[PDB]
Amino acid sequence: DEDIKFQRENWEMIRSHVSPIISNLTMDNLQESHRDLFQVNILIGRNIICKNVVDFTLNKQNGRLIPALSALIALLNSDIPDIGETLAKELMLMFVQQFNRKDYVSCGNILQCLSILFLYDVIHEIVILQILLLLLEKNSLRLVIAVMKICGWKLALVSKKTHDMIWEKLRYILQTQELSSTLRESLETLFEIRQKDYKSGSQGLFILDPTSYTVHTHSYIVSDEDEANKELGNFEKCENQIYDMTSTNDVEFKKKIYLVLKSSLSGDEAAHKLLKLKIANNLKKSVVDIIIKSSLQESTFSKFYSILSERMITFHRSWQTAYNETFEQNYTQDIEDYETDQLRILGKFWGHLISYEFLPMDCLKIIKLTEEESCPQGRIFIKFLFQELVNELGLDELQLRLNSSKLDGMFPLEGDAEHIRYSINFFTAIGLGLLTEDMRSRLTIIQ
Amino acid sequence: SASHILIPASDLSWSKQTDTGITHFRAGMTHEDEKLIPTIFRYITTWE
Amino acid sequence: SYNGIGLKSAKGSSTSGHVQRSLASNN
Amino acid sequence: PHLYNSRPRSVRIPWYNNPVSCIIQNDEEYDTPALFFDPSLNPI
Repeated sequence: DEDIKFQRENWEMIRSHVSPIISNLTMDNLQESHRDLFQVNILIGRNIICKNVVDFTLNKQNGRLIPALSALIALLNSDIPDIGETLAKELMLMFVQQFNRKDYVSCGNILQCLSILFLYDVIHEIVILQILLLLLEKNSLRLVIAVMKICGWKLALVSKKTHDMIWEKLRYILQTQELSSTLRESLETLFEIRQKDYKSGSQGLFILDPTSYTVHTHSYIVSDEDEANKELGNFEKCENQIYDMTSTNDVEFKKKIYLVLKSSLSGDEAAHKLLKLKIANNLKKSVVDIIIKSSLQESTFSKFYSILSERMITFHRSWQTAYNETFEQNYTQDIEDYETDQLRILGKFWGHLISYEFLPMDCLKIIKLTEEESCPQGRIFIKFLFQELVNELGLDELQLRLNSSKLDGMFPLEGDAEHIRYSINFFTAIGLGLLTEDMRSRLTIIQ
Repeated sequence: SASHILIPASDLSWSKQTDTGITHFRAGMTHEDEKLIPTIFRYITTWE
Repeated sequence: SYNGIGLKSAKGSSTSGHVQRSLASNN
Repeated sequence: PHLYNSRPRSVRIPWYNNPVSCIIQNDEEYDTPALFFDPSLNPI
């Protein structure tokens, strides 16, 4: 009978949409999950949606997910109060079943769920204070104290005095009464929190505005006899701007930095001003470029910019990354512009950084010497780099650092004779060449 | 104006002994709004 | 706090006697 | 002043310590009683 077929296969599809939507609910997916859920026929499946949300909450695989499930139920209760009403009936009845069973786990689950539904104004604080009064007439205090941790902020706002009275009763037991040691300590801790104020207990998924929740605050009491329409969980047979071409904005900041730089005697007070500005991580790349561009105007290198960059490095690793990235940017992209003079500035300026290890040294690996790929201007750059880097180390420490720095592409031992001829011939063209002996051996080994 | 800068203030009692370095800066010269001004020693290359 | 840095007082020094820690050299 | 400070002159005695006031009061509700156990206190 193809209407009974259609309506059954539609009911089945609705159930198997709702189940995986509930199973894929999280904070930061909740609003896409709620869209999808709203595109299912929630009203026809009202009991199917209630039973999946309860059974997921209650599966105790969750419990952590109770705040998420409560936020989903809050959204849905603004849309369709009849659904949130149904879900709150069954959850009350599940709490009272688990209390009477003495199932402490399902007490803890369902009580935490009622707590967060009250946090989201789905249900009235009356139900919480009645649950807590019932609990506190027996011990059950592990239950009562978890509940009060998870509602107790909202209870203090809405109903200070009743809550206060309960605390007085709760307080009364601890000071003048005998209790099991494990139970008491948890009981005391809640007492500690009251002085603390619950400041690890007011954080979550408030993803409806206090007027966009159409605030159907359902006034249940946990001693009604209620309905819970399990039967709606059967199958049945329903016969029913401007583009920016100008950096002038960045030009302002450029003049502010350059002006900070031209003031400030010594170097060590200029680092103070620059670090004082607290530059956002985005810009701390370019500020370096301003520094060096300025250093190229000075017509001669100065220890100033060296000690400046050194005092700037050691403060924060973002400046490490800054100078490294700018080293690659300079050597790779930007060298082709500079005349042989400004190269005399750059060579020493990076020499002081490398020889004292601030750079660090292995970042020299970018350099590769080939007739095919090199810049003669860049060649001069290397010349000044090592000719500065020697004078501080003295060609002694140089060989040790290099030999321990595993520079490969620059110092080929693997083969390619002609390249080794270019390397050795090059360092002998610098006027040093004493780094090339190990390669000279490989010449005779190749021949 | 060569006097704005900032002046290293470090540790009167110790700087008689170690040369502690520059641990602090006393304000060199003042203003209503700060702005900044360049100072000569920056515009003349060092002897070295 | 005045730790022994600064001036005995700022009167004849013409400055503001404003002292501030140096972010530059620490580690 | 006499301990850490070498060669003091014309210095006075600071008065040192006080009891560490525990005073606790309620400005919030007028109908809270006068004597009430404030959640700040420890549970005993």
